[PDB]
Amino acid sequence: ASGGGVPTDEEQATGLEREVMLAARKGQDPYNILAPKATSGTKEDPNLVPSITNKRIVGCICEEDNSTVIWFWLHKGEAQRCPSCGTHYKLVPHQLAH
Amino acid sequence: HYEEGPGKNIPFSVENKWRLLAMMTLFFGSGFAAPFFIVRHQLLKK
Amino acid sequence: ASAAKGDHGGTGARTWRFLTFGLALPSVALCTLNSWLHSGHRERPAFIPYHHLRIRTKPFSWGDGNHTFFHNPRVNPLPTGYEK
Amino acid sequence: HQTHAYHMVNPSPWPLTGALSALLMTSGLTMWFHFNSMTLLMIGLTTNMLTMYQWWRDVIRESTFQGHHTPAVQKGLRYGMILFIISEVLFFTGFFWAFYHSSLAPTPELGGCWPPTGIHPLNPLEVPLLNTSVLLASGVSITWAHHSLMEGDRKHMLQALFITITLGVYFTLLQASEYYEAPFTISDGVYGSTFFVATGFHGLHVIIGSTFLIVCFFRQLKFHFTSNHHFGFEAAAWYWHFVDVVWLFLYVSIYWWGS
Amino acid sequence: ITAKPAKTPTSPKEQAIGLSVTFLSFLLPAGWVLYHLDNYKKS
Amino acid sequence: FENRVAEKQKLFQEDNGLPVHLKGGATDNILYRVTMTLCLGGTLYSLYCLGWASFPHK
Amino acid sequence: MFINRWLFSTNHKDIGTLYLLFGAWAGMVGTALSLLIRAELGQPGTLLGDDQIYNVVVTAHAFVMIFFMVMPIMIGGFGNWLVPLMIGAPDMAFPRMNNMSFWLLPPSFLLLLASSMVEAGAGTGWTVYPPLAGNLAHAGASVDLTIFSLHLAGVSSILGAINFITTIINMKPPAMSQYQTPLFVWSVMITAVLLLLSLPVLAAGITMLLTDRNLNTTFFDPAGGGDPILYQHLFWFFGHPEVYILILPGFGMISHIVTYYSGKKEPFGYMGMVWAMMSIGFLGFIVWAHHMFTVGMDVDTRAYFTSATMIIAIPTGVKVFSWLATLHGGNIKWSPAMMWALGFIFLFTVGGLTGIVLANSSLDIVLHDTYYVVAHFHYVLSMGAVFAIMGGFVHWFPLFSGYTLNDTWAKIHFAIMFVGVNMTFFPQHFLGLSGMPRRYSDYPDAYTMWNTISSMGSFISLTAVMLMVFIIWEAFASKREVLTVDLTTTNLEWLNGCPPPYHTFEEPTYVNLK
Amino acid sequence: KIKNYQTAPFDSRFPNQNQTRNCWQNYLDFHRCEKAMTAKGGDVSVCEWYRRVYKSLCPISWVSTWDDRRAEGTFPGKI
Amino acid sequence: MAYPMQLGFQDATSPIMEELLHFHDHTLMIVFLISSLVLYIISLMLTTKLTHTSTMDAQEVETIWTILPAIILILIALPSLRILYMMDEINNPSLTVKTMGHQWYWSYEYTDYEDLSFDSYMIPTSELKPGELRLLEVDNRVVLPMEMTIRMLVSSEDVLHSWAVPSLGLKTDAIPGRLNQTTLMSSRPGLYYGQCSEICGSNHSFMPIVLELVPLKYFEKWSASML
Ligand SMILES: CCCCCCCCCCCCCCCCCC(=O)OCC(COC(=O)CCCCCCCCCCCCCCCCC)OC(=O)CCCCCCCCCCCCCCCCC
Ligand SMILES: CCCCCCCCCCCCCCCCCC(=O)OCC(COC(=O)CCCCCCCCCCCCCCCCC)OC(=O)CCCCCCCCCCCCCCCCC
Ligand code: HEA
Ligand code: HEA
Ligand SMILES: CCCCC/C=C\C/C=C/C/C=C/C/C=C\CCCC(=O)O[C@H](COC(=O)CCCCCCCCCCCCCCCCC)COP(=O)(O)OCCN
Ligand SMILES: CCCCCC/C=C\CCCCCCCCCC(=O)O[C@H](COC(=O)CCCCCCCCCCCCCCC)COP(=O)(O)OC[C@@H](O)CO
Ligand SMILES: CCCCCC/C=C\CCCCCCCCCC(=O)O[C@H](COC(=O)CCCCCCCCCCCCCCC)COP(=O)(O)OC[C@@H](O)CO
Ligand SMILES: CCCCCC/C=C\CCCCCCCCCC(=O)O[C@H](COC(=O)CCCCCCCCCCCCCCC)COP(=O)(O)OC[C@@H](O)CO
Ligand SMILES: CCCCCC/C=C\CCCCCCCCCC(=O)O[C@H](COC(=O)CCCCCCCCCCCCCCC)COP(=O)(O)OC[C@@H](O)CO
Ligand SMILES: CCCCCCCCCCO[C@@H]1O[C@H](CO)[C@@H](O[C@H]2O[C@H](CO)[C@@H](O)[C@H](O)[C@H]2O)[C@H](O)[C@H]1O
Ligand SMILES: CCCCCCCCCCO[C@@H]1O[C@H](CO)[C@@H](O[C@H]2O[C@H](CO)[C@@H](O)[C@H](O)[C@H]2O)[C@H](O)[C@H]1O
Ligand SMILES: CCCCCCCCCCO[C@@H]1O[C@H](CO)[C@@H](O[C@H]2O[C@H](CO)[C@@H](O)[C@H](O)[C@H]2O)[C@H](O)[C@H]1O
Ligand SMILES: C[C@H](CCC(=O)O)[C@H]1CC[C@H]2[C@@H]3[C@H](O)C[C@@H]4C[C@H](O)CC[C@]4(C)[C@H]3C[C@H](O)[C@]12C
Ligand code: CUA
Ligand SMILES: [Cu+2]
Ligand SMILES: [Mg+2]
Ligand code: NA
Ligand SMILES: [O-]
Ligand SMILES: [Zn+2]
Repeated sequence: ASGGGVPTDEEQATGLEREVMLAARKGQDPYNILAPKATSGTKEDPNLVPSITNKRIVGCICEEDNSTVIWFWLHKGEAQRCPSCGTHYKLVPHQLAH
Repeated sequence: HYEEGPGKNIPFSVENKWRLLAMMTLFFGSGFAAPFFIVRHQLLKK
Repeated sequence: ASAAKGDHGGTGARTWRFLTFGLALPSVALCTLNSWLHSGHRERPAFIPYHHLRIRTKPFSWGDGNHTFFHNPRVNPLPTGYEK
Repeated sequence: HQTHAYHMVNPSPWPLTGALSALLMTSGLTMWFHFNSMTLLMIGLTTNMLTMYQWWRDVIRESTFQGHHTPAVQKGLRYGMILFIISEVLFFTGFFWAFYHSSLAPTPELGGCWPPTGIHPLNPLEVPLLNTSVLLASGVSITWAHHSLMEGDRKHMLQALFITITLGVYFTLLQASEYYEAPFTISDGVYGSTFFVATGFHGLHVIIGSTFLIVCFFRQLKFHFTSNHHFGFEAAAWYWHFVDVVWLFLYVSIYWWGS
Repeated sequence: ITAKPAKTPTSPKEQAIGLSVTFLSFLLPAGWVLYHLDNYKKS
Repeated sequence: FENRVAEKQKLFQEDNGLPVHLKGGATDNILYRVTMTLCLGGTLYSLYCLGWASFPHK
Repeated sequence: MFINRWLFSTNHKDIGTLYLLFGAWAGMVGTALSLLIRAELGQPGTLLGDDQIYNVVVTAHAFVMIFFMVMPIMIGGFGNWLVPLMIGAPDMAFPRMNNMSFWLLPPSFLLLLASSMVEAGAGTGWTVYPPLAGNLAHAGASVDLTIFSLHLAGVSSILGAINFITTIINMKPPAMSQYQTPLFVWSVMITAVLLLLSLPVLAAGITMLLTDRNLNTTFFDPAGGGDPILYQHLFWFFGHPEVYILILPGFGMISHIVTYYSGKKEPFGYMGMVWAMMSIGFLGFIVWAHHMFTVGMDVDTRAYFTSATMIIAIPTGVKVFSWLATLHGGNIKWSPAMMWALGFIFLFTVGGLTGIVLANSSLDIVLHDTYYVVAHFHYVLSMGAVFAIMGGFVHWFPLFSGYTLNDTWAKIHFAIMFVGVNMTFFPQHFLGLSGMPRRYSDYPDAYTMWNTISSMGSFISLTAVMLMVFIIWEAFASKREVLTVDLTTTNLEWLNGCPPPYHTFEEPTYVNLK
Repeated sequence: KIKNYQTAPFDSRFPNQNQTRNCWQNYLDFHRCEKAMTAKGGDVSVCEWYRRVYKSLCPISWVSTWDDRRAEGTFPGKI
Repeated sequence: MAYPMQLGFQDATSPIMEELLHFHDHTLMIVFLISSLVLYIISLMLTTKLTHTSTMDAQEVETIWTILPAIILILIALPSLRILYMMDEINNPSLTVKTMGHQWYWSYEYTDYEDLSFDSYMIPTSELKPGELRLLEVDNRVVLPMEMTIRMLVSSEDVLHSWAVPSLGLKTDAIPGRLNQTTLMSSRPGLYYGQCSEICGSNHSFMPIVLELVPLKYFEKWSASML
């Protein structure tokens, strides 16, 4: 038998490792470990881009297997379009503060 | 925190262009002079 | 192979402790006996000052410059031969 | 506040102290080989040991104590350790190349034969075979230690890891004794050169790997490792298997085929 | 690329000084050694 | 032995602005100062040794 | 704060800056050494002394240009600054180990300077072949100091290599495949794999040289059954990969510069460019004995190394043709950077083709250890590697500094350099075909004209170097602050401004999977 | 045939640029032949060809070093 | 030897060196063509206001870019490897001569019949006879019969050297403990010069090679006179 005596992550993980472990349990991704899935990206159904400030860099892979990524600052306000494919992105600011 | 922006993200000052000229002179000039002074050193031994 | 037992699908740790105590340490215990049997001091061979052996191109940086780091007087001749 | 999982490291003096350690050790070897003095070298070795101690202490502080080792940081350390081991494989490869070059085309100065005239190789069935059994046994015990850790078994992890360390120490003492008893030396031409430098570098790596395992032993005593998070133990196991495989290549190449 | 006008303009005269001092920092030490090679030879 | 990791986690997460290499207390500062003194003094000695080895003697 | 920032750095940008500063200083040492070479050769007779002082200068020249100028600028400097910015990463994987890679170099350089000041120096060639490099023909500390210099530089680049490979594999946005990373990032990754595999074999060889010199081993000493030629195999197993290490990050920068100043969103044939760099990296490991065609190797070995060497032309040509196809249809901006890149494409091609001449073991009997080889490698290094560096530097100076260069001054600098390097090296082909040996302080009288012209070329190059320092001073003296940069949609490194903040990508980019 | 001897002919055992082993083998063959003939009272003259071939191919300092080591009892090849 | 302002190879003295001059002419034509085509295409890409900045399909052109260079490499490899295997083909030498490298002079041994050896040193500049060549003349030349297959064996008694004669297409490294073989055949009498071609220390630049190629009967009497 195991007489035990080894801590688990549940008991002893701390700091950012613990925050990543507990968010994953609730299916949340505050530390951007997963690729977000696209919407249809129309003006009616824009890609929703979380940020902790009023702007965030978007990279748009316009078509699957494009080697060229298209990069642009997405500002709080009206949806913006990728300058190459026109896909719509909208910033959704929050804070992580708690 | 650390200084940001042009002239501040470097380990040398660019606050005064004449002091900067002196520093760059000593920096690049020391590099270029060193082989001449090692040739001298070796000729002056034997 | 020269192996032949059969996959022991128990606890991982349990199986590897089984191999540690049942195969690995017994092999070490056996090789330890084979070595504390064949380990009697053997007769040192006649010294021949072969020029491809006892190389000295620079003195060693310890001792008198002429003794190797793990010099064994019984079996390691100097370039001029055995000590006594 | 970052919203990625990666580790921004506090500004550290240990890269500079490590770089200067390398200057003192190299200029020290130079002073030892040419100017009959060990003083620079001893300072270098001392600052090197202090650098490694404080650097790896801080990595334990960052991980066990501060929680900076997210799965993403851990996956990076996995790559780093694999790439490090690959660079060590290629290092050993140069010594194997030297051995095969010298031994497959023995020159007239040797007698045009391998082993050279005047060389009496060790019996590969004596201490070299014991050394093989010792490092192979240590690969079994460390696998036991690994499985005990993952299964949450403190006492069997500690027993298996202790046994692994003990076999490492035993190999080290057997090899020191073989060095003392060997009737050939490093100055015995290309036979002594290839034998002592290849097995000598292997021996240093056994001492390094044994040291890494002892660090894991004391970290385990102090409950640092969880049943799921123990990269230092995994890195030390990979390094230990590396040391075992290099031994098997040395045993087959130098002790057996080159005898 | 677009940029602001210079914060601390460097006049033609100031450029002549920077260029002159830069070239002399390379030329004078090497010049000195090379001029005295013959003197170094005897020693 | 007993698991005292939670105590160490509390010490090394204390909001005191110290870098990790000094956050253990006064002993860190001492070991730092000894390491840097040996490195900087050793480096000065290595430069002296160069100067000495750069000129003939006997 | 100064010490914490600049001695205790864990920041990819500052460490990049330290690398560029180190490489610039090293460049000046290398340049001075090159001028001492061409002063010795600039008229028939003896200027400095016999071949010992001369070959100490030649040996140092090579080590400084390769280990202290090119690799630190390209990999340490551009690599650290650009690679994390181009993949949206907040820093390197091992930011503290990164700082040790940097701080190993000043001590490495100190050991090489000590080498040259002790005894009569290491007059070995940068190849350090025994027995000339052994303890009877090179008694004393010099060669051991050289070996230790190389051990420090080796450890630096191996740790830097682990850092880059790990960073590039592990720290991209989760949607970004390796087939969505920029060509410069590919060039650094492939370069790092070559360093990881080649430098340990160099370390093994030079360690065996050290033991032969100091512990009475005989790996390279026939008296003990050793072989000088074994050293050559171990050295060149590293030394051919080393020349691909020196150019690959240049190929990465040229891909970015040609794309940028062609006004294109992307290089022509991305996947062909990735394929070509991997193929070159692989082929660079199986060709090393083209450095050994005169040692006495069997004819079938010579036939194999001839054929395997030439094949490298195919992936290299795909890159050259793909650069031309990138220009094709561009709105060309004739920037200083673009002029460096266009000079690169042509002069690298000439240098590559003289390499192909040398690949032919039968001609190489006559061209080996002559100035034809010297012409080949200065075309690819002093024109290829250096032009990619100057192009990179001019292009990215405003990103690193936040200040603009004077473009007119930059174009003047290019024109002077272009004249000097061509006048220096082109006539070295004639010296090689007509049989002037390498590593000579003096030459038979017939070789005078081409040596004279070559030496005059080198003084023109000196004028360009001195002017470069002034141009850098003028930019920092004037402080024209950058406002707007074109094509940020396809050059992510520019999107955080100039210079970027100390911390970038604290919040990572958003990139979705469609 | 030793009347007509110009130099050592091509030997398909040593077809390549490195001839070290050619010189060594003919040196060994000559001294083995010669040992065997004087030990069976017979005539050394039959060993002559190996003598001519090693003299042609072997550097004088190699022959002279090997001759010294045979007299010293430190020659490493089997004769 | 090389003459002032020379651009190309020394005139061939041996059938092998002639083969190399023709192979070099062929390879040089390809080098000039590729380098001038690349320079021309650069100028063509940069001399139009016409633009095409949208994505370009690469599949078709990459076929051309790999197959044409592959064929060109084959067109170089074919004659290259012919000459390589031609150089290696069995001759029957009439004579064997050894050269040993030293710091800093060559020694020669002609030991097919008699014990003939000598040292060959550079003539110092202050001792040249009028019209003699600075750094090239030796005291004792390497006298050899013309129009005959000679086996040269090269080694060293110290560090690496390399024994070269450009007009005969010869360069053979001199390695201590090793005996390298090359074959020499001069179509012509004369004086054929070369220089040490592996860095070997203080006087690397100052240990040249002079072959003196003469009719067999002059070679035979010279040999007898040198005993
Ligand atoms: C507060 C306590 C401080 C005490 C300790 C430190 C003293 C600090 C002073 C006082 C501190 C208070 C604040 C003062 C700010 C700076 C003062 C200044 O203008 O003083 C100048 C400073 C800084 O020094 C340097 O930076 C050296 C370069 C000098 C300027 C050249 C400009 C080059 C521009 C062109 C390059 C383009 C590429 C960049 C383009 C990228 C742009 C972003 O001096 C030093 O104190 C040098 C200390 C070393 C730090 C690391 C430098 C990296 C070494 C480079 C490798 C050399 C290879 C030799 C190899 C060795 C072989 C032997
Ligand atoms: C600034 C540099 C210094 C200037 C030096 C210029 C040279 C002027 C000298 C007096 C000139 C008179 C004759 C002109 C021919 C000169 C060049 C040439 O044909 O070279 C001659 C050969 C050897 O060939 C020979 O065997 C001699 C051929 C002569 C035949 C013509 C009729 C005979 C009269 C010539 C006199 C000798 C005849 C006797 C000899 C008989 C046989 C040996 O040398 C080589 O192999 C060099 C290999 C270099 C490889 C680089 C590849 C090309 C890059 C640039 C291409 C694009 C252009 C932009 C170019 C951009 C730059 C890269
Ligand atoms: C950046 C450094 C660098 C690079 C990239 C190269 C690239 C090449 N090198 Fe070079 N080389 C050196 C640096 C470099 N070299 C150094 C420093 C030495 C000397 C070491 C010493 O002794 O100190 C040397 C020595 C050297 C030798 C030894 C010669 C001797 O000592 O006798 C040889 C022999 O094969 C060689 C060949 C080549 C070849 C075939 C390439 C190829 O990679 C080139 C391929 C490129 C092209 C061909 C041009 C572009 C292609 C096209 C436009 C397609 C069409 C072309 C064809 C169909 C041919 N090199
Ligand atoms: C990168 C490698 C490199 C570079 C750039 C050079 C550049 C030069 N080299 Fe050299 N050279 C070698 C590597 C290089 N060399 C090697 C490996 C050997 C063989 C060594 C051996 O035989 O053992 C050699 C040999 C060699 C010889 C033969 C010596 C002999 O055989 O006796 C000669 C002779 O003319 C020569 C000359 C020159 C000259 C005049 C330059 C000039 O073109 C230099 C001009 C100046 C520069 C190109 C500027 C450099 C500075 C920067 C680029 C930094 C600034 C950057 C920023 C601010 C970011 N070199
Ligand atoms: C089980 C082993 C125990 C631990 C080792 C013990 C002592 C120090 C050894 C260090 C390990 C290094 C290995 C390679 C170096 C040299 C050979 C060492 C192997 C050894 O210890 O061999 C001994 C020789 O030691 C000698 O020369 C003396 C050697 C001491 C001098 C130090 C050598 C300095 C070499 C510098 C290494 C630089 C490489 C760095 C690579 C960095 C990567 C870039 C053998 O003894 P012997 O009397 O000849 O023969 C036996 C006869 N009874
Ligand atoms: C492109 C390469 C593909 C093929 C690789 C194959 C590898 C090994 C082949 C060896 C097989 C030959 C063995 C029997 C015959 C004897 C060989 C021999 O003799 O080879 C000798 C030594 O080779 C030696 O050590 C050989 C040493 C090996 C050098 C290979 C380098 C690779 C090292 C890196 C590999 C990393 C892998 C990581 C490990 C997991 C050298 O030749 P000589 O005798 O000096 O000849 C001289 C003349 O007299 C001939 O006339
Ligand atoms: C002559 C003098 C020579 C030198 C003498 C001896 C030198 C070295 C002794 C051996 C090395 C000891 C290394 C100790 C490392 C301790 C830190 C550690 O292991 O750190 C771990 C990360 O791994 C990491 O950095 C992994 C770090 C990997 C370290 C690699 C070790 C190899 C070093 C060998 C040196 C090369 C020399 C080669 C000679 C040619 C921490 O993460 P975890 O373990 O997941 O903990 C977290 C959990 O608690 C959370 O719940
Ligand atoms: C033998 C030697 C031969 C001499 C050759 C001289 C070499 C170089 C000539 C330099 C001429 C610069 C080229 C054109 C202008 C660029 C740089 C410049 O001198 O100043 C320009 C404007 O002057 C402004 O207003 C700023 C006003 C401040 C004036 C200070 C500058 C002095 C003028 C330059 C003359 C230098 C001569 C010195 C000779 C030693 C700045 O750059 P822009 O024009 O804004 O272009 C970039 C834009 O896209 C940015 O938005
Ligand atoms: C002859 C004498 C020559 C002397 C030269 C010696 C040079 C220097 C001596 C000083 C070195 C000792 C100091 C310890 C260094 C430990 C490095 C390490 O362990 O680095 C780790 C990365 O490399 C990894 O994992 C894995 C990589 C582990 C590397 C360990 C150190 C190896 C040093 C020698 C390298 C030999 C190369 C192999 C072939 C010869 C950790 O990365 P950091 O960026 O710190 O932290 C990141 C944080 O997230 C951690 O919380
Ligand atoms: C050099 C000396 C030899 C040392 C060899 C070290 C090999 C290290 C590879 C580890 O591979 C092992 O394969 C075992 C297969 O035997 C498995 O064990 C266990 O896994 C199962 C469940 O986890 C148990 O039920 C099984 O009984 C048990 O074998 C286990 O996946 C794994 O560790
Ligand atoms: C490799 C690139 C470098 C080569 C090109 C450099 C040209 C250098 C410019 C001149 O440098 C100076 O030249 C003076 C002579 O013109 C020297 O003075 C010397 O000559 C004068 C007149 O003879 C005396 O007044 C001085 O005292 C005496 O030191 C002086 O020392 C030296 O600094
Ligand atoms: C901050 C700490 C870092 C700075 C430490 C600086 C220490 C400087 C100590 C003095 O230096 C030398 O150390 C060696 C000590 O053993 C001696 O070598 C010696 O080597 C041989 C004896 O082993 C003698 O014959 C030589 O004469 C002798 O120089 C030498 O004399 C002694 O002066
Ligand atoms: C003290 C501790 C029990 C309490 C706890 O787990 O902290 C036990 C568990 C495992 C034990 C160790 C293991 O049994 C392995 C070793 C066995 C040797 O006989 C003594 C030392 C040895 C290294 C032991 C020391 C000590 O008794 C340990 C460390
Ligand atoms: Cu002998 Cu160069
Ligand atoms: Cu190569
Ligand atoms: Mg050579
Ligand atoms: Na000269
Ligand atoms: O090359
Ligand atoms: Zn898009």
